[PDB]
Amino acid sequence: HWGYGKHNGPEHWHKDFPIAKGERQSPVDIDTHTAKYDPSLKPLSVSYDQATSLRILNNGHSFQVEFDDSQDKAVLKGGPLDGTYRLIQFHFHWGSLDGQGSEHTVDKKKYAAELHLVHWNTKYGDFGKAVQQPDGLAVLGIFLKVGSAKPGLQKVVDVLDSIKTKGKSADFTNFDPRGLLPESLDYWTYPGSLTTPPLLECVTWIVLKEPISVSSEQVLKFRKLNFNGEGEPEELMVDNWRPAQPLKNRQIKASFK
Ligand SMILES: CC(=O)Nc1nnc(S(N)(=O)=O)s1
Ligand SMILES: [Zn+2]
Repeated sequence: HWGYGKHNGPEHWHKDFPIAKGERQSPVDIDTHTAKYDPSLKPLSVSYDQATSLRILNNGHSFQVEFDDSQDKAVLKGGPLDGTYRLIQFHFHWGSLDGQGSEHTVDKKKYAAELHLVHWNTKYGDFGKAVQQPDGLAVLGIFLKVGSAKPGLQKVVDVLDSIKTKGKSADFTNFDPRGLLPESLDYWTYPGSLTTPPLLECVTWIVLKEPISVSSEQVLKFRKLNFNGEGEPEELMVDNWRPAQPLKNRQIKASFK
C-alpha cells in the first residue's frame, strides 16, 4: 500500500494509480509573476458559524478533524465556485524540519506545513459522487509558518496524544474552524487533484496568500504522531507531503494584484 517512505512514496504511486501522471495533478508551484490577476473573481464566502465538528482520526497518513455534513451547516461559496460546497473535514501535511512540509510552494518557497479544508459540491448529493466530477471538490489551502503560537490550533494540538497511532480516534466536538483562518482571504486558484491516492482530478484549489503562524512547540507535537498502528514498530509521521507536479496546460489565477 502507498505511503511516504522510500519504497512506497510519491514516485511509486503511478504504478497503482496511473492518473498520478495526469494533466491536472496537484500540488504545484505558484509562480507569483505568471499568475494572472482575474478581476472577474469574486471574494470567497466562508460560512462556518454553524459548523459541527464530530471526531478527530489518525488515518495513518495524516490526522483529520471531521464535521457533520448532512446539512448546509458550514459551507464555502463565492470565489471561483458556483454552487455551495459543504465542509467535510480538514487535515494537515507537515515536515520533519521547519523548512519543508507544505505541498504547494510559492516561488519555490516551502512552508512548515499546509492545512487543507476539504469541501464537496452539494449538487452531487454525497462525497463519493462529488469526487467523480471535475467540479466536485473545493479545497481551501492555508500555509503554516513557524513563529508565534496560534491560539485557535491549541485544542487540536492538545488531543494528538490520544490518537497517536493509525486508526485511533477521539470525540472532538465544538471546535470552531474560524480560529484557523488568516486575516485576509486573498487567494490563488487553479484546477487540480487530490494530493493522495486515488489522486482524482476533481478539485478546485483555493490557496490563501497569507500564511498563519504557529509556534515551534505546536508543530513539534505534529511530529510525534505515528504512521504505524499500535503494537507495530514506531515510524514517526513526518514529511507526509507530495512534491510539486508539472503545471502543464493550466493557468493559476489570482484574486488580487
Ligand atoms: C477523503 C478525503 O477528503 N480525501 C482527501 N484526499 N486527498 C485530499 S487533499 N490532500 O488533496 O486535500 S482530501
Ligand atoms: Zn491534503
